[PDB]
Amino acid sequence: PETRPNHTIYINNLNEKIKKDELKKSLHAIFSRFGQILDILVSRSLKMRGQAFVIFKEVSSATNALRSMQGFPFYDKPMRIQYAKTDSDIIAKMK
RNA sequence: UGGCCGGCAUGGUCCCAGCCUCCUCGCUGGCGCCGGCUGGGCAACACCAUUGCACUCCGGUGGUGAAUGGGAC
Repeated sequence: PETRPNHTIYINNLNEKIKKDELKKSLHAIFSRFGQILDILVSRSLKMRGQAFVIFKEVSSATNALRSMQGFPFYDKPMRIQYAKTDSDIIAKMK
């Protein structure tokens, strides 16, 4: 069951051998052109590794970034993108 | 040596270079042989497992079971 459009895009299948700080940076490097990015959450834990939440200011940006970067080779692996199941707190604190 | 002990072997103190290492990366650390016990930590590094939807940091195991020569007194 697919997901509905969201301010945040959920990315996975990311190279797990990359340190958190570097990954967030590199991610911003290739995603900031789709629109303002409020934040990028990355965790290296057993349950959260290989994934990331890029939180865009405007849903259109998440949408664009989703369609444009699906399958993009990143750190030797094809990035897999989706909309986040629910809203990130940073977003709730507003809309 | 991370912390502790035994056996053996071994002239000494320096100086240059090279190499070594999870546990004060370096010139007022170390770089003979052998055996036993044992602490911490995944921070880095490695290996294993993981395709996982968060907004609470948080899987496991491994390494020292290491590294040579030369020069002056």
